Amino acid sequence: AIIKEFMRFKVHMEGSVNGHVFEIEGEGEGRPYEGTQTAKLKVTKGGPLPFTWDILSPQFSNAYVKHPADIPDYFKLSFPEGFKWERVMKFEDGGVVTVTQDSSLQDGEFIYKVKLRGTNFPSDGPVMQKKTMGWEALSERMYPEDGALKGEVKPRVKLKDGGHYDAEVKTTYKAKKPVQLPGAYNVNRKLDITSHNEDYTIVEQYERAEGRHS
Repeated sequence: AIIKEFMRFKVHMEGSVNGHVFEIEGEGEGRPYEGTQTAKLKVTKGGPLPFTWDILSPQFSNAYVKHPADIPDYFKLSFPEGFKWERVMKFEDGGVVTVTQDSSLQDGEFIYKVKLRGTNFPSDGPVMQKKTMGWEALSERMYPEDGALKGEVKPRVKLKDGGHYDAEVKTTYKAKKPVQLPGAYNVNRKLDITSHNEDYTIVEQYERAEGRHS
């Protein structure tokens, strides 16, 4: 029931994007105080997916963010009971993805349950045509509001032909018990797909995340 320097996680996602219904199960591990983690994800139902993995990769763990020593770490403080979050991603071409997540600590491992729904992606857009190639480094502003912690970021996906494709992401994180809220601060993240099979039904990803004072 404590957060060790090394921690595994298990994740299950139930998803529908533009009507395509799938599930993913994944196993992760990482170093929660150092801000580093890796996940291996398998599409267990509905593979192969007719859209880019890049809309899914940000949905697979804030207990693994390196926080400065003088900032309350809302995520870590929420355990063992854990926390929930709700996220909306609005992409520039009208696609919307809504995500809700439950995080808990059972038997020495984090357990994540994720529900995702994506709609209104243009059929010939970058998402449904797999035209994207991963996220640029991003800075999530975290700020306290109404007894919850809010995060916001306007991350950019690289396109295969040179462009970028923009999104606005808003997330509300809520501990399951009352915990101390920090003052506003930033989390800097770099999320990479490090390997995948031909049709992206088995995918490994890596993330490094670190909090900084504003």
